Amino acid sequence: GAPVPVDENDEGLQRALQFAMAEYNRASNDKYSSRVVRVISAKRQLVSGIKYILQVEIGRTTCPKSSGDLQSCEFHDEPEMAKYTTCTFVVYSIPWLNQIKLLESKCQ
Repeated sequence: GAPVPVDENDEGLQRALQFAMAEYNRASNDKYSSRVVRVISAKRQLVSGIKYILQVEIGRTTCPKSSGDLQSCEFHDEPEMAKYTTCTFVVYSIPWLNQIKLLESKCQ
């Protein structure tokens, strides 16, 4: 086979995406959080484990990765702000070791 769409409402995708982002959020040396503002395409393929290819518009928030107010903060600042970034993440899920691995991310 060959990679075929996963509907947003899928729970593997929802785990994969949330994994891409938290790892994106550490890897960046800014002080605020980033969010997904849209998934542009979400695909999967089964090569032994399940390998997702996500394309995501990410935006910046005014919500510091410090503050306890964080997740409440994030739902809130909602439609306003900084800069839109678009990324492609490929996540790979190896369900007999129980593990989820981030194989590439490409941002613009």
